[PDB]
Amino acid sequence: ATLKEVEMRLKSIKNIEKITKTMKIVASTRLSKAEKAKISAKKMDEAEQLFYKNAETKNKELIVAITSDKGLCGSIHSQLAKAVRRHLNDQPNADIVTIGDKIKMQLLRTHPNNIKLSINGIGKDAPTFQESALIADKLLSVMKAGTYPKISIFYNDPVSSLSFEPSEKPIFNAKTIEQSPSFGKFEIDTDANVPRDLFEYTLANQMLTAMAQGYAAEISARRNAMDNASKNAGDMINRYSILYNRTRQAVITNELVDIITGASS
Amino acid sequence: KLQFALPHETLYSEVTQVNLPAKSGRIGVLANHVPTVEQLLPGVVEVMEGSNSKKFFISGGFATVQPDSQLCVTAIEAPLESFSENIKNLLAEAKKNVSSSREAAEAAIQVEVLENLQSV
Amino acid sequence: GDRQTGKTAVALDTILNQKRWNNGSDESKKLYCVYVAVGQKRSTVAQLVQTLEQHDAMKYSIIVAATASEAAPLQYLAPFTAASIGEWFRDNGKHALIVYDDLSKQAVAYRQLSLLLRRPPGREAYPGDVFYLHSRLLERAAKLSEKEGSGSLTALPVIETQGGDVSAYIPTNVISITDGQIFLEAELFYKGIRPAINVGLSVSRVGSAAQVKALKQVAGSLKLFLAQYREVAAFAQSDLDASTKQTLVRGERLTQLLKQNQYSPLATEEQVPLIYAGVNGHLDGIELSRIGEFESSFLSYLKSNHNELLTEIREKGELSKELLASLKSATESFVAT
Amino acid sequence: PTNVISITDGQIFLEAELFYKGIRPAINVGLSVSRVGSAAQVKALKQVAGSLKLFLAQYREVAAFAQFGSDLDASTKQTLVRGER
Amino acid sequence: ISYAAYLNVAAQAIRSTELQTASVLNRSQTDAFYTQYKNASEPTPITK
Amino acid sequence: AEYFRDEEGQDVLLFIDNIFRFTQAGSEVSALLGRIPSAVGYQPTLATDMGLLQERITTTKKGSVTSVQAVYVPADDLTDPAPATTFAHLDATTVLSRGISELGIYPAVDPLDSKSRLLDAAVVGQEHYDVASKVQETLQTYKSLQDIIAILGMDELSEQDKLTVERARKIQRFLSQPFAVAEVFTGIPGKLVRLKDTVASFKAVLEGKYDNIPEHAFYMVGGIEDVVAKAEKLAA
Repeated sequence: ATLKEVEMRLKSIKNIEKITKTMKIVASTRLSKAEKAKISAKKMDEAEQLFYKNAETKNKELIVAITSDKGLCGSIHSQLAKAVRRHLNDQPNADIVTIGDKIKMQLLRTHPNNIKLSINGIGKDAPTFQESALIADKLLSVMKAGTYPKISIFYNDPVSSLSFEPSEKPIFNAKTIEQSPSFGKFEIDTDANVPRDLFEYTLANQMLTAMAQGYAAEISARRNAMDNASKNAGDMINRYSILYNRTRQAVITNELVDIITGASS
Repeated sequence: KLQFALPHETLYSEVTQVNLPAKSGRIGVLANHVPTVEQLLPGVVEVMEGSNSKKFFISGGFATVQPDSQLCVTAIEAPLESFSENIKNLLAEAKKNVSSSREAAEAAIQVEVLENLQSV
Repeated sequence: GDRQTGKTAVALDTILNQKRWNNGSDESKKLYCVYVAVGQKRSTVAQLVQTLEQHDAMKYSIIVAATASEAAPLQYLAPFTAASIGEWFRDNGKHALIVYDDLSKQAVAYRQLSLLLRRPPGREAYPGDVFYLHSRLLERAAKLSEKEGSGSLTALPVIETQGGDVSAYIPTNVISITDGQIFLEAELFYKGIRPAINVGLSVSRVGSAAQVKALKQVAGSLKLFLAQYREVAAFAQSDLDASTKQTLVRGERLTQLLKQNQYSPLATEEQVPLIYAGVNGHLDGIELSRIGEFESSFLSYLKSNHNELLTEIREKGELSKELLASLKSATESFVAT
Repeated sequence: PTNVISITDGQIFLEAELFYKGIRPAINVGLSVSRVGSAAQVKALKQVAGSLKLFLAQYREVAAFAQFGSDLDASTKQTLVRGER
Repeated sequence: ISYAAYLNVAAQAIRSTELQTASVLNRSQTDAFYTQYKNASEPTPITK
Repeated sequence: AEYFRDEEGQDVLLFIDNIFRFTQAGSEVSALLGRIPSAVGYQPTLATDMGLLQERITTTKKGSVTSVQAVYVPADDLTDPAPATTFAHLDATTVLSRGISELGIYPAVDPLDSKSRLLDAAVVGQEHYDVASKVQETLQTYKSLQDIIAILGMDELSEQDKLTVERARKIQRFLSQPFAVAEVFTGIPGKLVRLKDTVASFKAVLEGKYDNIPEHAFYMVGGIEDVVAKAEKLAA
């Protein structure tokens, strides 16, 4: 009918409103853990950055990007894709590590002469040292990344708990350390091959942080999207409700006419 | 001062004296120290903030006096429960299994960890 | 409220509590109840009668009966007939309570009548003068002036909402006519919260004017708390603000407190201490499962410790700072056990 | 239609949307009933189509989730994959 | 081998006690996989 | 039935089928009588006609008669005045639902859509009542959680919630009683389970004593003895 077809579509809209509401609340819960990890991680990262900066942080190229297996992370997947897309015009033949399925789909579209490594099982898990270490271990051998001048990693810097800004930063090669000369304002002889150790160490130390920053933005986006959805569904609820009410009146009238006619005869 | 950090936590990130197990042997840092990079090895670490000293089991990291005399120590996870015999039993079995079974790095770790554990 | 949610059960509870007041000497406190069983099958009313007899309520109760079989003229004139019985009491200056249950079945009888006289059936095929019919009845419920010997015929009409639609023509009309509504919520009933009252969709316009002062003091707070609890209902979907989480705990304990097992009224002198405890957040700490154990125990604990206080509270009907002080202390003592 | 539904010993609802979806004939199999059911069904065909209903019923639930278009439970994707076929 | 893989393996080996924090147990147990790709074309994915 | 109840004095078990057909019939001859049919074409005398039938069926001092009356609810709309009017007059309602039928459960009743007047706590016995409150919650938990399990995913829910779901799935298929008269509609024989036996067996399930027994080992089998036997049967 009108009455029933309105109502079933309206019911669909109601159920969707509810699911997106529910998801949004659960998202706030998840967001807290993500952010908490990110604080401690970021504190650690800054200390590493002190070395690279004070050393002079003077460094194809590599691109690493991160967006979870999980979707309904708002437009993280495609906003990060957009800031990537710009730099796939700056290097259409960049060697891509895609951390999680959602970014993988978008980047795969942007240039499929790039994709060499991708990492599954990312999204579900919150950032963890084990993962960072394993990704790092495969990365050096497989991608020869340090060989390519400049490494850059893309992540989403979690600007506010209502926003996400896609961001990139440069991971530093063994080269960065090598020809930066205020590396000499740190002292080691040859008793440690500090480039060969530290590069490997900072591959993870930066990456884990990047993932933490990303994860907080990801969950923040999920919350944002799911909130706005509840609103959009609400608007549609109201529109079909008014129609329902009018339709109800019409049914009453049509029945009433039948009765009137009957009484008349 | 000392900044001793973890990804998920922070341990000290005005620590007076730190005794550190380094790829430079063992290094001790007090206040202004010579401006160094030494890789922090898998370690049993003593950190003293004042004279009070606390002893840590750490799954290694990096140690760095900055040229602004800030000892950035970064490590990635681990106590004294960890020392407690149960680890030794498990590790003895696991070390043996690894002996029979990249394998070089693994086996080196089983032994290294056995040493690292003994250090606690 | 919704059909067969024991609408009659909610009503019957009021009647039972009127036994306590009935025993009481003042004849305003003697509300001589009239239950008007409309369209209700004789077996059902027999059970009603039997239950009333079990609770020895048949001696202030009057049951005007127009059963399912009873003819549509009888049904039509049944509330009017009932009202006249009430007039003797009202005229005698006494107070009484007439419960018309359910005017929805009265409506159907009028529909049958109108159609049989071939008068056109009004909106929703329920006769056009149904508004007029119901209104004629419903303004006989009135508290007369003191020159008319301060008396009354309190009324509590019961309307059956077929799908819960208060939008339905007979509900909308009746809502307009009356001065307050209590709208029981089917979900709450299903979730075993009996009373199943939908707090938002219940209003009384007279309201707190006709509220015991003691109970007013200790349950102004309750209204506000529940308001927050409603908003924080959806917060039950978790990491929550500490304030929100506290509200959720306080609110849940309150919801359980306002459960009252069907067919067991409570005394006002025992309503007021319990709500005070909740207001002071004493009950918040007590585990949800142990709320029930707490309640009965607390009442006995109060009864043993200070039925001097309870009787004083009952008879004063007000809660003085000294009584509320003692109550906070008493609650603390009980809370310890 | 109400009157006839009562009278009849089956209802064979068709669905227009599904006609467009390309089931042609499109039988609205959820509302398609044989009130007294089966006793005039080929014995072989009784055996084979035994869980056709169960799969489809699961498919209906699964389809609702699938049209929320989120990442799916693996069990649901067994259903989904079979269901499509 | 990666220095941090060496450190990682050490963290895992130290758990051979396990009487410690939950965040560690999660930080050392991952069921995650990884998908090799080439130029689009997919060399087979394998558990991380 | 009255002759049996009264004159033969015996108790009876009346059965009527389908009383919506009685409604339709009455609607038609109302119209024909010129008594203009009321709402949704249903006679204005529907209520009083129902009343005469229904009041006639009762427990007198002459006898006792238990009517089981089938009703067809047009297009499953019970807000329609004719089913709704009947809904009031009947003592012990049950609603048979298609979904549950499709799940294969025989009977097809949606038990969260079934309400019998006898359900009062002491009346059905405190243990029975308490068990029944728990069953209702357990099944209700599965239904409420069904949306969460569906979109958010099964496993994201609490372990406690998941155990309640697992019990509910076992209970759900412990509702499945293969029927003797569905030795032609399923081939599988009936189960006649005593009241006490049912209370006990359902109580056990709730206690989680048979959460080591598969969901499908409750499916289309009787009581606890049968449930165990089919657990063994599947195991074998």
